[PDB]
Amino acid sequence: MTCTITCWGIGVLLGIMTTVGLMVVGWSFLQGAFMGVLAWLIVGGVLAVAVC
Amino acid sequence: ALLSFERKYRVRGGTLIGGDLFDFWVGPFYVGFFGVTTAFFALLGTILIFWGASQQGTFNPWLINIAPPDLSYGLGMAPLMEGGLWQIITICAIGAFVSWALREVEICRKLGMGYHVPFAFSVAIFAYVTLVVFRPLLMGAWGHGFPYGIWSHLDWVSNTGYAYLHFHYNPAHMIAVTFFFTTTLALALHGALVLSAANPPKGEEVKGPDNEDTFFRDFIGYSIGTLGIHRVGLLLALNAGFWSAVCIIISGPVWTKGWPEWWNWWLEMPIWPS
Amino acid sequence: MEETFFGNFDLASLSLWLFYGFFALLIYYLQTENMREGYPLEDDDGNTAANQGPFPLPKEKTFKLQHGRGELTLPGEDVQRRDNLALRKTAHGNGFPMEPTGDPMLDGVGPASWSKRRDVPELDAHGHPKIVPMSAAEGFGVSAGTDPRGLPVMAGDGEIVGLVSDMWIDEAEQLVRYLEIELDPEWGDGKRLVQREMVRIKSDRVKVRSIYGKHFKNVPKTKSPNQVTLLEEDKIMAYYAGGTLYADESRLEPQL
Amino acid sequence: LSFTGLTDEQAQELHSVYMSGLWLFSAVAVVAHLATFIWRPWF
Amino acid sequence: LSFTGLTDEQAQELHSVYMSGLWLFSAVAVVAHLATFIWRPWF
Amino acid sequence: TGLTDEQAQELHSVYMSGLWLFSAVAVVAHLATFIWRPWF
Amino acid sequence: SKFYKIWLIFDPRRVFVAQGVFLFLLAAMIHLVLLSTEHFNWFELAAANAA
Amino acid sequence: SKFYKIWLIFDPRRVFVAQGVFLFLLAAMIHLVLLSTEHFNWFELAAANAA
Amino acid sequence: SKFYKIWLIFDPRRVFVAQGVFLFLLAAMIHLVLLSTEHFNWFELAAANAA
Amino acid sequence: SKFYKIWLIFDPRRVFVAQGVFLFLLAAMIHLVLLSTEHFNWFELAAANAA
Amino acid sequence: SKFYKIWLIFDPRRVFVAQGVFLFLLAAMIHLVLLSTEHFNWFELAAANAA
Amino acid sequence: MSKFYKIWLIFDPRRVFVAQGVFLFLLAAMIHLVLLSTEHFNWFELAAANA
Amino acid sequence: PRGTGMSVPEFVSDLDTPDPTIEVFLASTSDPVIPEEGAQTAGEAYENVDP
Amino acid sequence: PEYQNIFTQVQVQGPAELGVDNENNLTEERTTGTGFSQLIGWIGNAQLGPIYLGWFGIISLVTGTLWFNIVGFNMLSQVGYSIPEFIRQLFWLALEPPSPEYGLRMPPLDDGGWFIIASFFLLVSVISWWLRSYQLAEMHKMGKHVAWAFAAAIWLFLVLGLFRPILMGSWSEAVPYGIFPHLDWTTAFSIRYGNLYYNPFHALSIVFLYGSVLLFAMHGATILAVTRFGGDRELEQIYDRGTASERAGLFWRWTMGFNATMEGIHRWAWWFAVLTPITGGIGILLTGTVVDNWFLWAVEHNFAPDYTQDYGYEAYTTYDGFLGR
Ligand code: BCL
Ligand code: BCL
Ligand SMILES: CC[C@H]1c2cc3[nH]c4c(c3C)C(=O)[C@H](C(=O)OC)c4c3nc(cc4[nH]c(cc(n2)[C@@H]1C)c(C(C)=O)c4C)[C@@H](C)[C@@H]3CCC(=O)OC/C=C(\C)CCC[C@H](C)CCC[C@H](C)CCCC(C)C
Ligand SMILES: CC[C@H]1c2cc3[nH]c4c(c3C)C(=O)[C@H](C(=O)OC)c4c3nc(cc4[nH]c(cc(n2)[C@@H]1C)c(C(C)=O)c4C)[C@@H](C)[C@@H]3CCC(=O)OC/C=C(\C)CCC[C@H](C)CCC[C@H](C)CCCC(C)C
Ligand SMILES: COC(C)(C)C(=O)/C=C/C(C)=C/C=C/C(C)=C/C=C/C(C)=C/C=C/C=C(C)/C=C/C=C(\C)CC/C=C(/C)CCC=C(C)C
Ligand SMILES: COC(C)(C)C(=O)/C=C/C(C)=C/C=C/C(C)=C/C=C/C(C)=C/C=C/C=C(C)/C=C/C=C(\C)CC/C=C(\C)CCC=C(C)C
Ligand SMILES: COC(C)(C)C(=O)/C=C/C(C)=C/C=C/C(C)=C/C=C/C(C)=C/C=C/C=C(C)/C=C/C=C(\C)CC/C=C(\C)CCC=C(C)C
Ligand SMILES: COC(C)(C)C(=O)/C=C/C(C)=C/C=C/C(C)=C/C=C/C(C)=C/C=C/C=C(C)/C=C/C=C(\C)CC/C=C(\C)CCC=C(C)C
Ligand SMILES: COC(C)(C)C(=O)/C=C/C(C)=C/C=C/C(C)=C/C=C/C(C)=C\C=C\C=C(C)\C=C\C=C(\C)CC/C=C(\C)CCC=C(C)C
Ligand SMILES: COC(C)(C)C(=O)\C=C/C(C)=C/C=C/C(C)=C/C=C/C(C)=C/C=C\C=C(C)\C=C\C=C(\C)CC/C=C(/C)CCC=C(C)C
Ligand SMILES: [Fe+3]
Repeated sequence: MTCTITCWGIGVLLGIMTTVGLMVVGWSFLQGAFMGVLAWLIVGGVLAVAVC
Repeated sequence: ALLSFERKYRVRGGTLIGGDLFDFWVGPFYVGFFGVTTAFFALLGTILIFWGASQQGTFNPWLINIAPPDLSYGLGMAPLMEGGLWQIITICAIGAFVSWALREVEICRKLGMGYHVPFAFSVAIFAYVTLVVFRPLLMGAWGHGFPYGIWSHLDWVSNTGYAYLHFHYNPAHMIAVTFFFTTTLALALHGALVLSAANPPKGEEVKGPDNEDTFFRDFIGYSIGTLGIHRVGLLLALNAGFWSAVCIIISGPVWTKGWPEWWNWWLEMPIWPS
Repeated sequence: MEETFFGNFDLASLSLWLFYGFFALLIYYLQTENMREGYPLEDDDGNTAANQGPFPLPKEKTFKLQHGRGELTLPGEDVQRRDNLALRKTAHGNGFPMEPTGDPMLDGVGPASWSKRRDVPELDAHGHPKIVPMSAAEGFGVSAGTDPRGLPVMAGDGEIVGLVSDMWIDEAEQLVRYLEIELDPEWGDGKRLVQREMVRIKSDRVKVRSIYGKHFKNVPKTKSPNQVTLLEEDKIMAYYAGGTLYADESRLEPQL
Repeated sequence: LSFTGLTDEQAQELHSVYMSGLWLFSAVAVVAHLATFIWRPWF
Repeated sequence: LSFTGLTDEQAQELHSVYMSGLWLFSAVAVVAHLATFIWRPWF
Repeated sequence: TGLTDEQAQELHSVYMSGLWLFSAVAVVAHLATFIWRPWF
Repeated sequence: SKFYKIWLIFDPRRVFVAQGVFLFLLAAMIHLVLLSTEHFNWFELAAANAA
Repeated sequence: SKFYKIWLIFDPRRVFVAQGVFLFLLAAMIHLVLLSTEHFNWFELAAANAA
Repeated sequence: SKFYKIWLIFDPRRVFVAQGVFLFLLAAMIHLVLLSTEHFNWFELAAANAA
Repeated sequence: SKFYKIWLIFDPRRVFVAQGVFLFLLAAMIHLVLLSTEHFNWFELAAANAA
Repeated sequence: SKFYKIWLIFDPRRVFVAQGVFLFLLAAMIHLVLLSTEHFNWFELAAANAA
Repeated sequence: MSKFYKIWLIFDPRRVFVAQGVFLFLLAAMIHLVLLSTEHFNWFELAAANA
Repeated sequence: PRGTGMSVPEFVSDLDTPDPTIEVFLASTSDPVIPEEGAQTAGEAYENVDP
Repeated sequence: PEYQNIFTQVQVQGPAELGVDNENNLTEERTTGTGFSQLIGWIGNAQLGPIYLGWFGIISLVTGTLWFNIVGFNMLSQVGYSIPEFIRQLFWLALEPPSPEYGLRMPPLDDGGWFIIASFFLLVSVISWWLRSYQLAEMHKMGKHVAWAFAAAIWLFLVLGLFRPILMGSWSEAVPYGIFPHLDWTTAFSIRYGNLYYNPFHALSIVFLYGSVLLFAMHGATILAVTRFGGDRELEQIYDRGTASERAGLFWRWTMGFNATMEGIHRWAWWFAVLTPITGGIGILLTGTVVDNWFLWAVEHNFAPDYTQDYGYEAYTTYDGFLGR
């Protein structure tokens, strides 16, 4: 691999960034985490397929 | 006694501690250093249960109940008949479980096989440890552990479940329960394939791995394989043990309100129109 | 119905006791079905043991093996029994470990012990041998992960004992089974098989920790380079696992 | 040079058609946004 | 000497570009920080 | 697979040069922080 | 200008599929946020008018 | 100046996809951040501006 | 002045990807930290300044 | 003080990555504890100084 | 213009089924959106008109 | 319009006929169920209400 | 009873936080005034006072 | 450390395996469309092979969709065709069973009438899938253990929604078609009939449910521990026992005094999993039809624990003491 894991690692980092970003602008930790989980699955999944 | 093939495997060595001082077999059981400690802890714990049962007034296995101390005692030791016996049996139980897992390490080291079983048992130990010491430690009292009774420890589960007003809504309980119903799903189908292939209709040849590989391919459109089912199978059951440990360690130390109230994050999201 | 048959023995209580009888019969059935191999018990000296257990041996069941390999009744004489084992009893009584009389990995005793399986290759549905090298396999190639072919092989003591020339695959299940090792002349002479489950594949090398550099020259070989029999399979796999205890005295001696 | 095994001449042909479609899609959007701004301005 | 295959002169050429990129990134960062300090100082 | 004597000679010199450069900024930063807001 | 060389790198069929999915999802999202707002919800504005 | 050598390290096909995904998500996130604020939300301002 | 030998140890592809991810994550983290504070929150300052 | 003999037994790839991560984690931790305190929090102090 | 080249890139069989499911799902979705509004629910309006 | 017969070159008549048949019935059952859910077009309720 | 699991978990931070309206009532309540023998009543002092 | 066989470290992909065939001519109804997923290939086999679509499979798939659609169309119509509200309340909406006032008669469509129709298609869909499992095993010339194990699961499935409501004389005893609602039904069912913990068959089903996960963790770990001896090829280990079966047996013989064979492990595996819904089906069938209160049943049969301590919080602490004031 060495690229799918990196893309997966990029997605989870973006998910954490989107998690704290929503908390700063309001929202809640649980609501922000779900979007972070969603961002990790979507962006990480898209990257794992779009770029290899 | 031995088996028809056991003699060539009963070799000296493979111990973690104690060497050949304890390296022998009693009957079929392997006795190690941790088989000695297992015998001490299991027997002491079992006897103390019946000693507590004697003073409790009943020897009925259903009605035997060694309960933890009151929440007022905190994390300190309690009088042995005011909940202190439960604390000693817990120490004996933890010592027996850890010794049992470590004894399995010596057994599988002597057989030159992987340590998957002692690791998998350690998850079961962790599920027990998070129930009897970790969760009581976080909640500040030994009285939060489950009592040592066949039916008495069901009342603890029922009360702890309703301590959060509907325990099915626990998100980690949902994940953990989904793993149990699927682990039994995987066990039923995996056990069925091997039995079906090895036991065809009378008068017909037994089948190989290909026939079961193509059966669920014909059945559900995909077969995970002979090796894959054990790999996903251990993971399904380990996740069942791990997530069950999670669902109870977040109930009270991390979440004190009702579990339905947890899902309020999803209901009142900003995206949902009023 | 809400009436008790007698005392407080209702339909719910009747079903509970009916299951107790069924489960007791099921436990007896399940345990006897588990005794088709390994029994009678015998003892350390090899004679039949005085005790045989509460459960009697089950009735013989017959397996109709495929590919014209005859029938098979599990309860009976076991063809996998190994003779002339190189072990001696450390005690005159029972329940004590055996001490190998020579090289445990060479003699195949303990973790290095194999079983006298059939000396024929395992066959898939078609009939040809199940496990074949990728050179013989048609249309097969690496689809994911690190390709171990060409990577050097590192032993348990850090020695480089050669490089992976080919890897054997289970074309029936599309799974990698072994890796051929082209042993260096300083360590070995020809090609040795190592199972995929005892080798960790890194980016630049494949590492097997159970077997030291000096033990590869004694790894069991295959009669032919195009197929491996069940007997050679059992000998090869057992040798590597035997190194987990017999590679050096430190592994055999207690860790604490 | 060409990671898709596609010639330079083909790429220029493909882009010219793609840009023609892009402007047509954008031309509709400009008219669509102009109609929306007249109906309900957001500035 | 090398661990990743790059030669000594290749790394010298690569480092010069990297430092030039690092200085450019730091140059605008200094300008960005200087402007922010005037707008809202934190000292 | 290990370093030679010559290889580690230049590696340590670079590492020390980075050590002093990193420490020199840190010492300056700590002095600036102490003047701005002492903790003693 | 010279952007035509992007197709020497990007697969035309792999990008057109991605562009088609992205463009519709982008269009759907903006239509959804418009409906979320009370000012630009043309369905609610029609309900308010002539009533 | 001679930044063109970054393509000798980064695969142009790999970086272009990553940059395209990053730029849209950054643009979408910033747009959503402005909507979160009560001063730069152009949708809510139009409702207030129209009285 | 001898620091160029760091590239003999680290693969440029691995470090550059790690540096790019770290640099943006650090930059985003500091930006979010400022937005949390009531003083260095330029979104709320514009609202207060306008009012 | 030479002390260059230590580098013979160390892999430069492993120690540099471990040290580089360690320094940033240490630097971030000290910056975080300073922000936790009500005296050395320069973000809160800046608000007090302005007001 | 000359958009016929799209079928050189797209397989006609795969696009036609792709747009078939997309068109119906879009048509069903928009119809449901109308049914969710009081103003545009033609089923509920017939009841009001009859009364 | 008159040249629509070429659609059977792209589409296998066997699988499209099956897909059309399943979709047509599911459409017919769904619309009837939608009508039954309404308070005005439930022909079973109207029959009872008329007696 | 001990071991039954009948307990109510509560965060100490939540426990240390009383009802926010407790001090509101304390700031609005006052001690009663003991009436004297034949004191003036609200019925005669004011008008339109409910009995 | 040593390679734990949890993820395959190298994958090989060859021609797609279309499956075995015999005089039953399986290939007629196979899709002959294969795909390979390298993501699922890390833990298992990577080929998404062709699926045999027969008439039991198609009828089950079609009727299952009708039950799925009828439930979904009702749920969508329950929220007034509001898609955002349907998604938001997706875990909360359901197709509630008929009201108890209708007994076993057909209720109105809005008051459980569509529930019976949706349940009718679900019952046909589930039975058809079981027939497919039975037919596929017969056409593959293997044992019917897959069908027999499925029938055990259907037994609880039939008792929950078909047999017990008929015995109880009311369709209202069925389980609602919802994510949370069948959890609410699960909790309400236990509360209504006393405490289902004290149902011996619920306790028995838990024993086999715990045992199923316990065994299949044990079997999965043991096979992976002996997979270095080709233990994952269990079938070849049954017809010709290798050292993988010997060490796996001797590991458990030396640990707990007894073991199984490579074939006998799956008999333990099959029966523990099969007994989980069989005992559960009996326990549910005896609930309401016979008992109506399980804790009182436990008290009557003298296996409900008795506690001597007090029950109020005032007996252990004070309100001010708990509040720390
Ligand atoms: C009102 C009741 C609430 C409820 C409240 C709780 C509570 C409270 C708990 C659970 C927990 C669990 N619930 Mg719940 N739960 C409810 C409804 C359900 C339903 C259902 C269909 O309705 C299901 C399937 C489950 C399922 C489960 C699993 C997630 C888990 C079970 C324990 C576990 O995993 O093992 C883990 C336990 C172990 C692995 C035991 C370890 C064994 C040791 C190491 C070995 C024992 C050796 C011993 C000495 C025997 C040897 C003697 C002989 C010699 C052999 N719950 C209802 C709604 N649920 C329990 C949990 O998660 O625990 C972690 C938990 O505490
Ligand atoms: C407050 C909650 C009550 C409770 C109320 C109930 C009720 C009510 C029931 C159980 C039952 C069960 N409980 Mg309980 N239970 C509680 C506490 C627990 C605890 C615990 C730790 O506290 C545990 C572990 C359990 C465990 C269990 C299992 C042993 C058992 C389910 C058997 C089975 O496998 O079901 C799995 C079986 C099925 C899911 C049904 C079969 C499904 C069919 C065959 C599949 C059709 C698929 C369908 C078409 C969809 C297909 C879609 C696909 C995508 C294509 N309960 C407390 C007491 N428990 C069941 C029982 O009694 O068994 C005797 C049951 O009905
Ligand atoms: C991955 C998680 C799953 C799991 C796995 C698992 N369990 C395991 C293993 C594995 C992989 C073993 O290898 C090991 C084994 O050998 O099993 C046969 C084991 C094991 N888990 C067991 C049972 C078990 N597993 C359970 C569940 C699970 N374990 C999970 C489903 C449960 C549940 C749900 O409660 C039980 C009861 C045993 C058969 C065995 C452990 C044997 C052991 O510990 O032996 C040493 C101890 C004694 C002989 C007796 C000790 C007595 C004490 C000193 C006193 C009593 C303490 C106890 C708290 C009593 C409480 C009683 C009341 C609660 C009724
Ligand atoms: C009791 C022990 C375990 C068990 C055993 C068990 N279950 C089994 C079996 C066995 C032995 C099978 O052989 C059988 C099987 O085939 O497994 C793969 C099965 C099975 N049990 C299943 C699941 C299952 N198991 C469960 C539990 C368990 N059963 C335990 C874990 C449960 C629970 C917790 O209740 C469930 C839900 C199924 C996966 C499977 C057989 C069900 C089945 O296929 O029924 C026929 C229905 C359909 C084919 C369609 C269903 C509905 C679809 C989701 C609709 C289509 C949606 C799609 C979006 C299309 C939309 C179209 C429209 C837009 C037009
Ligand atoms: C007194 O009364 C007065 C005041 C007069 C009055 O009434 C005021 C009214 C006023 C002002 C009207 C205000 C309304 C307005 C302005 C309506 C908005 C108008 C809109 C929205 C225009 C729609 C057209 C969009 C289409 C139809 C796109 C089609 C898209 C096509 C199909 C492209 C997609 C297809 C592809 C293939 C691309 C994908 C490519 C690849 C896959 C490669
Ligand atoms: C409040 O803010 C919220 C809402 C939060 C928010 O997120 C804001 C939204 C944000 C920030 C999104 C940013 C939007 C962006 C970036 C818009 C991208 C849009 C683009 C780029 C338009 C492409 C159009 C391309 C077409 C449509 C071509 C048509 C192609 C034609 C059809 C040709 C096809 C080819 C052929 C026919 C044959 C060719 C082949 C040969 C010739 C061989
Ligand atoms: C919460 O607490 C708070 C207080 C908030 C907190 O955390 C405080 C922050 C803390 C503690 C972070 C500490 C900051 C640190 C450590 C700063 C690291 C940042 C660094 C070091 C900047 C690198 C810049 C590199 C570039 C941008 C190069 C550009 C490269 C260019 C693009 C050239 C590339 C191309 C080539 C080389 C060509 C190749 C050549 C050949 C092929 C020949
Ligand atoms: C609240 O918590 C509180 C209380 C705060 C707390 O916990 C207190 C903190 C405590 C107790 C921790 C004490 C910290 C300690 C002890 C950390 C020492 C710090 C050190 C050691 C600094 C290293 C700097 C290394 C660099 C920056 C090198 C730069 C050199 C680089 C790497 C370039 C080298 C590369 C080459 C030359 C090229 C390669 C060469 C060849 C290939 C030849
Ligand atoms: C009139 O009133 C006045 C007076 C205004 C007033 O109010 C008083 C205010 C006053 C006095 C201001 C007090 C100043 C303060 C608080 C400023 C602290 C700031 C300090 C002290 C310095 C920071 C500089 C940080 C850098 C720029 C580091 C450079 C490090 C870089 C990032 C390199 C690190 C990375 C590596 C070496 C890589 C190594 C690689 C491997 C290991 C692989
Ligand atoms: C996007 O597409 C659209 C389409 C829009 C959509 O919405 C998609 C659908 C969506 C989202 C619905 C999602 C469905 C959900 C969540 C349902 C979960 C279901 C659950 C948890 C099941 C509980 C267990 C029920 C039992 C245990 C039954 C057993 C009963 C059986 C069936 C016995 C038969 C019963 C009878 C009464 C017989 C009747 C027959 C005669 C009378 C002959
Ligand atoms: Fe198995």
